[PDB]
Amino acid sequence: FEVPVCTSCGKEITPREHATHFVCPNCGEAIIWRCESCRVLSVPYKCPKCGWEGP
Amino acid sequence: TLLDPLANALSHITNSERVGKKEVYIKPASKLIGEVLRVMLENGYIGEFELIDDGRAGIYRVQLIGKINKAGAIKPRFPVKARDYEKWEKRFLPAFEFGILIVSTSQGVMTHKEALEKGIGGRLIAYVY
Amino acid sequence: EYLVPLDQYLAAGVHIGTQQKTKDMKKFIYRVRQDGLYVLDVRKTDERLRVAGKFLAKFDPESILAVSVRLYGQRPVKKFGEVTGAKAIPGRFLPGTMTNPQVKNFIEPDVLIVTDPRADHQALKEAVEIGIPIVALVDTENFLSYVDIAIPTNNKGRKALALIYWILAREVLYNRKEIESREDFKIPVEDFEMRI
Amino acid sequence: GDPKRQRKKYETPSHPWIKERLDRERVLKRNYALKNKKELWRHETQLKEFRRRARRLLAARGKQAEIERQQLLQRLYRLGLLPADAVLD
Amino acid sequence: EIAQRVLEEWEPKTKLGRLVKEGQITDIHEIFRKGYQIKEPEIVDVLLPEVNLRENQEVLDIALTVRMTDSGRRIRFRVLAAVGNRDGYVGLGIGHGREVGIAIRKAINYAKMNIIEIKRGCGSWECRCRRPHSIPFAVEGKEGSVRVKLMPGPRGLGLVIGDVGKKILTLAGVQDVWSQTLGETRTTVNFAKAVFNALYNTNRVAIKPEDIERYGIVVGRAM
RNA sequence: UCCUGGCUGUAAAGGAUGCGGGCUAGGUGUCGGGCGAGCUUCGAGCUCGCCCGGUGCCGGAGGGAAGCCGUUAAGCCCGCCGCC
RNA sequence: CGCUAUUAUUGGGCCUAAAGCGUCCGUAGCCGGGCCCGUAAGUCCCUGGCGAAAUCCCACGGCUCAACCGUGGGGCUUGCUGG
Ligand SMILES: [Zn+2]
Ligand SMILES: [Zn+2]
Ligand SMILES: [Zn+2]
Repeated sequence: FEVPVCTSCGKEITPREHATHFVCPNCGEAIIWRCESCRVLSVPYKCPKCGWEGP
Repeated sequence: TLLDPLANALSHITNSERVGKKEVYIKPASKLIGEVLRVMLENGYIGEFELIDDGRAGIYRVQLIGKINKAGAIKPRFPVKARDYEKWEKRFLPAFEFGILIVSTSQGVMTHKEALEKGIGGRLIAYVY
Repeated sequence: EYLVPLDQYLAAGVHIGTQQKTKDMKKFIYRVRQDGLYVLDVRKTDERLRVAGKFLAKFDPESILAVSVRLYGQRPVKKFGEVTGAKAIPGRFLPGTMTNPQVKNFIEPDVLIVTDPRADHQALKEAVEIGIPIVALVDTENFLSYVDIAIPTNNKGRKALALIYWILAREVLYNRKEIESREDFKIPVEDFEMRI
Repeated sequence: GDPKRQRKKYETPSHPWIKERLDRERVLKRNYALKNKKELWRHETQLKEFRRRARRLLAARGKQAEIERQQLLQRLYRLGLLPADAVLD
Repeated sequence: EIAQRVLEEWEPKTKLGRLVKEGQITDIHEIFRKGYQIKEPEIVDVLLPEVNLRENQEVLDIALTVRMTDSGRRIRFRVLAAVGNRDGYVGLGIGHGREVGIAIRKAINYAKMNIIEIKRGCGSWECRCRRPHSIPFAVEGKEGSVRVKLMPGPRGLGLVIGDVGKKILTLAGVQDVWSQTLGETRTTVNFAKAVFNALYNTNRVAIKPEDIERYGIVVGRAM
């Protein structure tokens, strides 16, 4: 199978991380993956299709 | 004071990567740093490094992609022969082909794999993985 | 243009913040008054409200949870619930509603909405432990830690909170297509405000 | 300096009272009718020497290295432990 | 037999349990890298029936502890246990009680609830095979004063490590490994936890697609 | 115990934390200098924000046996001396 | 000898467990910003002359096999020296 990857950083998601995934709230066509470190530190993310530039 | 700028560049890259940055700036530039970044880009650890001109020296703008675990300079710059790379590999890297040892030779700066192909030795300066 | 007249925005007091600030908010901060008060801009509020409306409309209603510990935000959340089918917990958010199945009102939703990520911190910790996105209203003194979608607005005014939740509910219904035009939603904003 | 003495061709265990090893060696001794522990350890030492030579020769550069590799594999074939189409691994 | 027994003699209380019972989730790997919470050992009893055999339920340590009062001493029992499948899944747990059976039951349930995936490979300079008999690269772990470093080894070299690490790695499915340690290893709890975290840290290393074939990396079960 | 000219060279002489350089979120106070806005009884005056330098209290990630530290590190790197 | 990372180049510690000189100036020594030109002392490659034999590793052969002895290939001699 495939191992998901964070949208901000390019590191794999670990099997018991406090991560999240959600559908882009602008386009609705790309899945955003966020890891625990990026969520805590408030690292911004950018959709790979529309470029909504969210937190 | 400032003794070694390559070490500072690599430690800054390591920390910024650890905490999740997109771009990084390396203020005192140098041709060694340029060549090391060239090798890292060839082997796929970074992307799109650029040189900027302020009247003092060069600045290096580097983009990161999420592939570096640890990057560091080797001090002292040990000399190494063509038949002794395995020892330093086992000392600095975690697997038999995992990461690169950067070597300065009389033919230029390269990886130890290329240096072994050519059958030469030199000085150890940096490691990346 | 704006979803609601700028006069209405500014009379509610959405552009008004506190004296304290933060680095996470320099995105949304537009000006500094001469008394030390930091002022927000409303275009970003409008944009983020539209985006959040789309996002929430992409969810089944009853798997939506709203929270407000503050007194001035308890009735707006209850009306948001009554109007969108979502659940609302205004009072206290007993610790364990999302982590201890042995309690009576045990739930585990799909998304969370908080009025203030500091006052409502107990709920935000528990959501972090189950893996759901978080939508939060944030002021100038707020951090954006453990927040996936943010909405800049005053977070302490009864009228401002009422207006924001009114707009949110309206956009949710509009995107769910339970109404054909926005003007088909004439519920008075004065029904959201706290009763003195 | 000192001259060389002759050294044992077998090794002993590091700890003498481990239950797993005791059980294993007891079963082997009973099944193969071995007089004493010393025999087992002799054969185990033979095997360990083979394994160490393999580990050392694996991925090493030199004519002498490939010579030693072929010699090892042919000696094993002749002893009857591997077939003619066998690799160091 | 056991499948239907355990699946229909139990009513869940969480949405993950509901999904697992109705059948939207069938494989153990679909629960991990999403930020789910696991509150029911029946989930794992279903998606991994191998963690119910006594051959896979090693108890690692028992300790006695005391609380003093104006009357006397009140005794308590602490139990450290581990569970696992021998093909890439392992969990560790602790349990407190007034009797050994209570403690052991609670510990096994917590172990079931705390389970992780690991990666496996060869990694070593001296084997260079593509079979997942060891770990693919060196890793580090820590808990308390204990610092563990695991290194890949060749086939036939069995588990050069203390007994607790031997058991945990055997339950995780590793057969050959070298080790280096620092600190007070005579604390079973912290030694075990450090080995556990070292194993978990196989997923925190960034790899390139070539390395996967070069090292025979396997995530979870093989073939 | 004070004054004038010398000797002694010791203290929990303690931040119980050697010195230089680079990097890793910040918030809120106060001293000095500078810039910009506003008020002003027009004063070397008052309020607000920003840059540099000092000096405090909190605190996320991280570290640590813990107490605690946490851009004034007890974190990651480049150096030199002293000690166990 | 190892166990012992309780001598720590690899590879240890110095707020409170042993341990930062009371503070500063500076001699030897160690460590030293960026670019260009030259030299080739260190450094790397290639090749010549040396580093006795026995001892160490491997294969084949002779005493029943082996220990042992013989033939050949590598190593060791911590390195020196001519281009
Ligand atoms: Zn990330
Ligand atoms: Zn998008
Ligand atoms: Zn292998």
